[PDB]
Amino acid sequence: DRSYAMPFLSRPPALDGSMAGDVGFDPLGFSNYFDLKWLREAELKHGRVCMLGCLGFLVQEQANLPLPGFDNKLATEAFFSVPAGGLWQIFFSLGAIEIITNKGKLTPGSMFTGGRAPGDLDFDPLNLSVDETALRRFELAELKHARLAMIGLGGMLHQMLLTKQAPIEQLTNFKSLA
Amino acid sequence: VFPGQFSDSVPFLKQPTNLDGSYVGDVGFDPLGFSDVFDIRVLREAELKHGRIAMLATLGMVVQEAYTFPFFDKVLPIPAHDVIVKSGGMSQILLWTSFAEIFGGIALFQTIQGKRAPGDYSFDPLNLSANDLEKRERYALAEIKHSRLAMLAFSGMVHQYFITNQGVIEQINNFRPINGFPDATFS
Amino acid sequence: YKDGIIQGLGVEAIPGAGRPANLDGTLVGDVGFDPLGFSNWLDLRWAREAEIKHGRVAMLAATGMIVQDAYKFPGFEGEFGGAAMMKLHNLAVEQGAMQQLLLWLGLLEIISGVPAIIQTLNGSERQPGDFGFDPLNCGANPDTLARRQLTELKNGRLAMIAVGGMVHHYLLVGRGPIEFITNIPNFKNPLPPF
Amino acid sequence: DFSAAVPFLKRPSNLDGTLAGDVGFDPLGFSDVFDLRVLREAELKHGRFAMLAVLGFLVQEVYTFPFFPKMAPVDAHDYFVTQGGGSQIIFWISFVEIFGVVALFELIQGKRDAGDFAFDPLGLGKDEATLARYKVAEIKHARLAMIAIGGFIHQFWVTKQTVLEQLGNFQSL
Amino acid sequence: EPQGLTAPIVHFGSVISLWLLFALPVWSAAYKAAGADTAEWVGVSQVTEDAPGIGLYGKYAPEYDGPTFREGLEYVLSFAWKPPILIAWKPRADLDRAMMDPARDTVVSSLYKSLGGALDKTAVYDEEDQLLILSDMETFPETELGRRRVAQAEAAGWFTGNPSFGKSLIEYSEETKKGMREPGTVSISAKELAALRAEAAKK
Amino acid sequence: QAIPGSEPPPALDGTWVGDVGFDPLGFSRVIDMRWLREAELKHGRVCMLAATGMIVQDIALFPGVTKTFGPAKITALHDVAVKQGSMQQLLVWLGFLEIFGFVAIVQMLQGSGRQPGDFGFDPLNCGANTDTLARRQLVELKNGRLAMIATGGMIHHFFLTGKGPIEFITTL
Amino acid sequence: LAVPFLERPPMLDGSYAGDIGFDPVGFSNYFDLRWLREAELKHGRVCMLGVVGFLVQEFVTLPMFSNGVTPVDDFFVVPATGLWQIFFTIGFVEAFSNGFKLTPSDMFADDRAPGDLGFDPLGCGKDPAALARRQLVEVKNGRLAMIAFGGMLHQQLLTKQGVIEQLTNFKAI
Ligand code: CLA
Ligand code: KC2
Ligand SMILES: CC1=C(C#C/C(C)=C/C=C/C(C)=C/C=C/C=C(C)/C=C/C=C(C)/C=C/C2=C(C)CCCC2(C)C)C(C)(C)C[C@H](O)C1
Ligand SMILES: CC1=CCCC(C)(C)[C@H]1/C=C/C(C)=C/C=C/C(C)=C/C=C/C=C(C)/C=C/C=C(C)/C=C/C1=C(C)CCCC1(C)C
Repeated sequence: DRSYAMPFLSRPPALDGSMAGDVGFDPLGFSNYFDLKWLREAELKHGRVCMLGCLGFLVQEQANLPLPGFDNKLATEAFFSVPAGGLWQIFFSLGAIEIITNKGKLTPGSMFTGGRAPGDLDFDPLNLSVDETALRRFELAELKHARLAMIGLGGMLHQMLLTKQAPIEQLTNFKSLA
Repeated sequence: VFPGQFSDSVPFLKQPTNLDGSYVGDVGFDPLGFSDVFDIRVLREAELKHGRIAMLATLGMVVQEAYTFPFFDKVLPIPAHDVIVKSGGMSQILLWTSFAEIFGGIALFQTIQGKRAPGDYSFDPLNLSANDLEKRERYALAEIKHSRLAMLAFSGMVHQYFITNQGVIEQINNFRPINGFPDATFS
Repeated sequence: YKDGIIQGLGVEAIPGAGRPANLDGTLVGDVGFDPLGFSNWLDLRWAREAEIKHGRVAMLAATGMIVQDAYKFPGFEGEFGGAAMMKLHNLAVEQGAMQQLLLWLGLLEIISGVPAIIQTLNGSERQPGDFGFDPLNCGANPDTLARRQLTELKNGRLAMIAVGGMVHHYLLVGRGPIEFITNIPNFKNPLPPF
Repeated sequence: DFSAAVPFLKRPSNLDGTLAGDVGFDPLGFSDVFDLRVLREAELKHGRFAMLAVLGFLVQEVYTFPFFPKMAPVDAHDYFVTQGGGSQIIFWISFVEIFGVVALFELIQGKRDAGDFAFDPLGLGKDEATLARYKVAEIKHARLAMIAIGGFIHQFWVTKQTVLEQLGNFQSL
Repeated sequence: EPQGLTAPIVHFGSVISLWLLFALPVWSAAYKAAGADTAEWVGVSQVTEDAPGIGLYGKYAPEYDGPTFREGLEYVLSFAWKPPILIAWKPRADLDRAMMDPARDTVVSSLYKSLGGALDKTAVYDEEDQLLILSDMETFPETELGRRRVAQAEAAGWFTGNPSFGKSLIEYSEETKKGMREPGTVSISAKELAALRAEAAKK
Repeated sequence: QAIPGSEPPPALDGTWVGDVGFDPLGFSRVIDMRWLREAELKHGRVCMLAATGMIVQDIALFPGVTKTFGPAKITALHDVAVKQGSMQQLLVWLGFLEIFGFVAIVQMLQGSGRQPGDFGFDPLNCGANTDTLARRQLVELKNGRLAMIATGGMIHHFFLTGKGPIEFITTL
Repeated sequence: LAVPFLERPPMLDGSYAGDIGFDPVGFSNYFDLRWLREAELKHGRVCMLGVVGFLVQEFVTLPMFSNGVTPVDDFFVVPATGLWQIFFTIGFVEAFSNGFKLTPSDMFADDRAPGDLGFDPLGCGKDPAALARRQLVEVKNGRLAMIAFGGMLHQQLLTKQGVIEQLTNFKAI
């Protein structure tokens, strides 16, 4: 009984393989001490936020809204160049989205009491994932993209903080560190 | 080439699920399956509205360059948009077309209930194909074909103006390649 | 050879006296000679191991005293000069030969003798002074092995006494062993720097 | 039952001989007190680090990357302390051994063999006889390199010259 | 020039707003009519089922029934204040000075035994109070000389007047609650004593 | 049977064009066969057209094209034509065609009935009968692989020497 | 049917005058048809008198007041006092004619005809067939007059000219 991701480690007890994206990679044993529904919900929320964030990092440097203070190419500096009132409006709109899509159940002890799959916010306007096998494939793809986007957003943000250069532009104008 | 049932237009794509062929202009061309997501009636109403608007648009894009009214002023249609926006007549066009579309929306909602044919406003004052039924489907096919052709043609005329900066009549008589390509180097 | 006439109950040194109770003529070299009662409070295994180790180290030391005074390895005679005996130690400490010897012999003792010491004190089958070092299969015959054991013990005693003698000869006169035996008169002695 | 390696010492009670390289050598008897599996894990990690270090000393002496400056392997340590490459290296070693801690915990629980990370990407060892032979060879090379890396470092410290350089002109002092 | 609601900009903004407001119901109804619920609108992927990472069910949502969130945070803190790191270099279990042949002892093993190692025989307890103050007091028998000395002194006035002289607080509290009145004294109520004193001083 | 020492994956069991059991890494274990064959035919056809076009370009050019593009070929030609707008036109129109290619792949994977690489483009009814069609399938696949390798070769030859195909093979 | 592409409204049976099934926005449903008919008749009558007022005020001015540039501006040149007299007179007329019921709930308590305030002093509405014809004529003329009034008021506001004056002096804006 060994995990697939860590062949030298035993498979975590809570990671039987039924949940999507499961290769037995829980070395620190978070699933033994936290609700796996909560962990999957947090993983999916982080990954979706990071997918949209990487898309924004790639888009803002090429296209910008024709508004005053909205022409900054470096997104880290664009956070401080855009007026803060709009940012707080975005914050409150996303908070309203969080309230609505969770039915007012925000705490770990109440989010899944009413009965809801982790990451299932009732968003499939194309009515995809009716097929179960296609749903499993799409869940694996979504999880892989979520993890890849988390890593990519971290990398792009840190490179922009350090080199003060936006992505792709940094690739074309690769300046090695001093 | 391989045996199997496919669409009449695209031979490597199957016939769409909701394109049975009752509606005119249906050659089984729906690759992305818009008819699978949304109702075919609403899509046909949208198509006919777009097509009629684009028919009138192409006729206008021709005539305005061909002949401008004694009022207003001699100007190309694309900047004439901004000229009439500043003049205020385009707001009135918007108001009257919105008044028509107020009833158009109720017509569309009754189309979803299946009480009227999509795009059928029963507007035949000249009874060109009202008394005869055989001519009606022929004219419907002609209308949908001209609708598609008009949408393509209007998009083409507009995007030809955007890069050529010439009128449609001007371009078919003084045809010049874009960007000075006749004598361009290292383009 | 282990005969009972050179060692054991038969022969008995300082005759007219009684053998110690612990010294029952079982170990090698038991001639019943133990004044001062050292065999009553001291473990015979520890004492025999100490005697064997002292004898072996003294044999090596005496052979070194003889050879160094006659032949020196190339390179050392230029670094140290004509110094020998008790001067070679102080020069080798600064040079590094003595430090290297101390480190290597200490590591060897730590990984060989101390575990052997504790195993043979706690009741192992390893006899004191026995490390099983028998290359070339010397003394495979048990009678020959007993002869070798007694000879090694006696020669170790002789070596210890001779090494003490040579050290004191150098501390008094200031010459090495063969130099001391070829310069018998006590006159014309050089400086013996300690 | 005396030790095979040390004829005058008893074989340690925890060294039955099943492990690779278990010749019975344990004079101080660390295996009598501390867990043998953990000791073999430490031995293998030390030996693997040392083998990589010896190969690195040889290669760095014979070839340095053109975008890196040229210097001896030992005094490059401070150069990469200041530059930050060494921080990256220890960062990634620490990242791997965060999961190494979990591997050690599973080894303590008895659910993993000592030094067995199941890292055989090329599939070199699959036959049991070849696997045992490779285990013996690995442990022997680990010990040899553990000695050799300290040898390289101390020879550089005393002679102020690298390995093949010293083999070029053998200066004795 | 026109501003506010009379401006054409607000006019086309209003028509776009009405377009969205009517886009919600018309396309919601067109969706409800079609829905893509036919048994051919399925997702496709190049990945086969045998690829790792694919779960057994679509949306599993396991029942947790495990340690609380506070206990999980304490576990994450124990990652910091007690990692399983120095527990590796702990003496072996199943070590005792009964199976360990002394004839196999080594430097570390002997040093470990001398430092109180393999002490599995320490199940014995001291079984001594070590705070027990002895209280076995002995009563000296009373002699006839001494029984004649408690007399001739009780008659002389001793034993009366100070009942708590040579007695400690606890000792005097033990008496006057289970008996042992002051010798030479009797018990009388306050009112009766006052009446007797009044009759004694009568006339 | 390609490699005697190893064995083909269970997905490679005949009933496919060009199946000689050559798949040591095991792509067919994790990737659907229809997608793989569609990709193989698309790569093969693209590289066939690319190689033939590179040969023709290095042999004879169009009238008036040298006045604008100059003496630039392969990669320099691409770098100039992206600014010219020719490659923008190619990208737009070929992506427009690949939209229908995409829905074709989707319908194939969900079971419409079409085979990989079958777009129904058979003018003049060439090779549409009997075993000639299967022979043409094998020929197309093998020539596509050959053209793929040849296209890589020509691209890397221009990377190394900076010369076109017909002049690199004659000026060694 | 007024709108051929839409169904006939459920609440428009054809009892009222001028009903041609024109209610795409469906105010006939979700409201009281009698209330809507009375509102339509009142709007029609008010605008019907207002159009005649706009016509008359151009050429005829009462001697007490001073005529403005346009009949729209005739509202401002008259004093604010006297204007509220008209407001209160209209309030009294609308209270007495409606029987002091002024809400959608209490009105039509006796189920009178919508728009029938009992004002027929000349007795023209006696023949029921002529009554229905005049109902149709009144409703159609009110529908025309409301549009006409809403047009002529804005023409007077924009051009600052009287309606006949504008028709005799037509000009662009
Ligand atoms: C004040 C609160 C507190 C308490 C109650 C504990 C309690 C404990 N800690 Mg701990 N810790 C604390 C604060 C605290 N810690 C803080 C503030 C830190 C710094 C962040 C740590 C860092 C820490 C580490 C890194 C480790 C512990 C470990 C332990 C456990 C050791 C018991 C054991 O397994 O025996 C065995 C314990 C031994 C020490 C035996 C090993 C003997 C070897 C041979 C010693 C060799 C010397 C070696 C180099 C360490 C000595 C260093 C010295 C030279 C300076 C014990 C539960 C250890 C453990 O296993 O946790 C489960 C462990 O690895 N703690
Ligand atoms: C709805 C129709 C209506 C009714 C039923 C009505 C009833 C009565 C009665 C009761 C029988 C009296 C006694 C009375 C008398 C006065 N009326 Mg009325 N009056 C009506 C209409 C107007 C208008 C339009 C105006 C007006 C005014 C005056 C002035 C002048 C005051 C002054 O010169 O300051 C006086 C004295 C003018 C005004 O008040 O402002 C100047 C003016 O503009 N009245 N009015
Ligand atoms: C500190 C520092 C650094 C550093 C560093 C480092 C990494 C220093 C590393 C030093 C090391 C690894 C020394 C190892 C010595 C091993 C010995 C003596 C083994 C002897 C084995 C023997 C004798 C076996 C004997 C035997 C036995 C028992 C068994 C068989 C018999 C026999 C063969 C005889 C840097 C370079 C990073 C720079 C930094 O700025 C400062
Ligand atoms: C449905 C229909 C049937 C067939 C024809 C057609 C197809 C065109 C279709 C469309 C019909 C249409 C578009 C009808 C349009 C009707 C409209 C826009 C009516 C608008 C009327 C506006 C009116 C009263 C304004 C009245 C304002 C009044 C009093 C008071 C003004 C002022 C005065 C002087 C006193 C102080 C207060 C104030 C405001 C300054």
